[PDB]
Amino acid sequence: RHFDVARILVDQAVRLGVAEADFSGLPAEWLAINDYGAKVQAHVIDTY
Amino acid sequence: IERGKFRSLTLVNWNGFFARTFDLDELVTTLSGGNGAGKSTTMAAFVTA
Amino acid sequence: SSKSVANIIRKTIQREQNRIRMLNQGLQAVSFGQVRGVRLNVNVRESHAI
Ligand SMILES: Nc1ncnc2c1ncn2[C@@H]1O[C@H](COP(=O)(O)OP(=O)(O)OP(=O)(O)O)[C@@H](O)[C@H]1O
Ligand SMILES: [Mg+2]
Repeated sequence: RHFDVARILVDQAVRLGVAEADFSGLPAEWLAINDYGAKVQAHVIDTY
Repeated sequence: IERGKFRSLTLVNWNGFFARTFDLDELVTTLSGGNGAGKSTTMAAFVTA
Repeated sequence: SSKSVANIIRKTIQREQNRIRMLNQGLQAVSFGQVRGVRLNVNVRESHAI
């Protein structure tokens, strides 16, 4: 079920403000969010 | 052997994209978003490049 | 005859402009993507007004 959760969570998270680092020109890293090899690429959401 | 691969796609100062890099997958990359999200714009980026 | 023609065209254009402009208010700000409203623009063409 993990995937069907991740998507939904992201859908809920991106409506809440933006990430200021996205204008810095510095790409974000692919942080692992579990075992088995799942990864996420997103800057911290700062400006609400 | 060892087919070359497109690793990344960068958009700079475009409508909705000041500076955005997508890491192209080795097999499948899937853009997803509501109407007007700007996916056709990304494929436009790829082709025009 | 030419004057009468021009007059009848002007009257018909004015009537149709009024009808369409009244009709335009029959729309209520549809929400589609980044499109927030749809409207019909009717304007007499200067190239034809001359
Ligand atoms: N040449 C242009 N001039 C003005 N606005 C544009 C132009 N091209 C795209 N847009 C706007 O940019 C936004 C993204 O358009 P685009 O077609 O890339 O979206 P999309 O998410 O890929 O679309 P869809 O999923 O419906 O195929 C929309 O508001 C569109 O109106
Ligand atoms: Mg599109």
